[PDB]
Amino acid sequence: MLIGLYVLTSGNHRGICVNRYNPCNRTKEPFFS
Amino acid sequence: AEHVRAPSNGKIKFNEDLVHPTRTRHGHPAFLCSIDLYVTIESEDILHN
Amino acid sequence: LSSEYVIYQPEQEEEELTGYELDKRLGRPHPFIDPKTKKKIEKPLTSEELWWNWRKPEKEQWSRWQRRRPDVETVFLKAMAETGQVKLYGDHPTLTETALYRAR
Amino acid sequence: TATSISLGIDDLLTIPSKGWLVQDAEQQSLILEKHHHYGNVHAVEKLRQSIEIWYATSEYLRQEMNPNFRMTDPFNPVHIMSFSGARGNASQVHQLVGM
Amino acid sequence: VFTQGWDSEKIVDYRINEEEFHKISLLDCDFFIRKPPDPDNDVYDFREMYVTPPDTDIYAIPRVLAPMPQKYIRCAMSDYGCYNVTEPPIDAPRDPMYKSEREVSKVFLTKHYRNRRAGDPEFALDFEEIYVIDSKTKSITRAKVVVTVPGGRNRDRKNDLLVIRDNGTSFKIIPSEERDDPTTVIEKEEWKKSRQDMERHLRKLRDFSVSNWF
Repeated sequence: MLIGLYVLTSGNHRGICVNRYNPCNRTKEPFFS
Repeated sequence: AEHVRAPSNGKIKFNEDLVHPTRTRHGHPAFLCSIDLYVTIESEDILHN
Repeated sequence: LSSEYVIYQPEQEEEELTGYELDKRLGRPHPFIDPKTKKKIEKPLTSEELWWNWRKPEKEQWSRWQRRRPDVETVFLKAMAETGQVKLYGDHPTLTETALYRAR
Repeated sequence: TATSISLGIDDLLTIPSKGWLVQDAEQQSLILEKHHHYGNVHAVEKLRQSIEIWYATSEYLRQEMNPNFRMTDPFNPVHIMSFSGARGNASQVHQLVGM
Repeated sequence: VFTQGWDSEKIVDYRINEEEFHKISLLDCDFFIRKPPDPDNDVYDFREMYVTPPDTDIYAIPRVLAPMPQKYIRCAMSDYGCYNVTEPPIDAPRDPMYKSEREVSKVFLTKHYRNRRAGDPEFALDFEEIYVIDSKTKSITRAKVVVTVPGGRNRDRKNDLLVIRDNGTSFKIIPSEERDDPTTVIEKEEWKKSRQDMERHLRKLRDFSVSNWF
């Protein structure tokens, strides 16, 4: 249960691990109501 | 218990006048500081103290 | 009439002329240390001059860690250095490059 | 169940620098053992150095294990099992992946 | 009554009627600027200003570090802070599990264009005249705005966008066409911080300075 909760609330990568080049040169999922 | 380690590769520069000669428990030659000293690590780009 | 608290700079353009800074800002393959900036350290104390504990042996000793540990990261780094996807400093990937590839 | 976490052989990761620490430790141990035979040091010192030059080396490895996991492979299954508190302990993990 | 005194930071030896002032509450301070009568209460007068600890009657003269307007100007207020959610102790059968506070730190006063009313069919805002109100230093200064947009003064002030960065210390006026979506700037800052952290971690290896960042 702790492993499941940790995988749920862990998230994912946010910086150099999700984008290769710097985002300063150049959309996300639509706004879910 | 706590062992100070080198941040990066380079040369260790410190003034040997404030440090007094000693012998480690492990038998190696060494220097003992009874006062605060600032060592510099002359690395490729930056320094460390 | 414009006070010091207001500054007019129409069409302000800021760019890096040198290739190293451009590759560092964009994120392209570039060395960690600028070869321009790199400056050789003056000669350190010779092995003879060091105390015995730090002296290096005259004969190269044997060890079970003399050979590099094979990993999947090295094979993949070589495979992607071929065909021109990434650029590596040298023909063999080093440990820092493998550690960086493990993240990206 | 949806994620199906699992631990593998290659999944166990060692700190990038281990071949260096062990190599310098064993080199210092050799230099000592040579000198012991020459009369430059005494057994108590040899005994002491051996234990210490080894304990310090090991701890560098253990303390460094967590940063490596969080910085390089964040979602490593062994790291997930250890950090979440589900199974294992830092000491157990160290024995599996360090020394 | 219009009264002005010395710049020394101490009590004024009397109390003022707060009905003729604007109460702008901050984290550790609160300010009072005189309000002339008006239909919509937005006309300020920076000739008289008083600082006071939160919920107190000890009035004092604040620290002025910029030339202040000596005329009735119409402005709009905008707070700049960060919410602080804490986990309070639970010693009750239905004690609240969380506590929320706004914790404002800076207040921006943007002067309207030509002192026009909000109901005017052609309304605009003047970003070249912005007065910040600090809460840690009890100071009220001006904003060193950097107007970077082609057109000069002849350009109509209806296509503009003030971008505030660096903890409310950097101001830039850019057209609304070259704006950046929130995800873009979020990813930019995250990428910069992550790259800095990664270079720190790796700098402590012996194979550095002979490596490449791919």
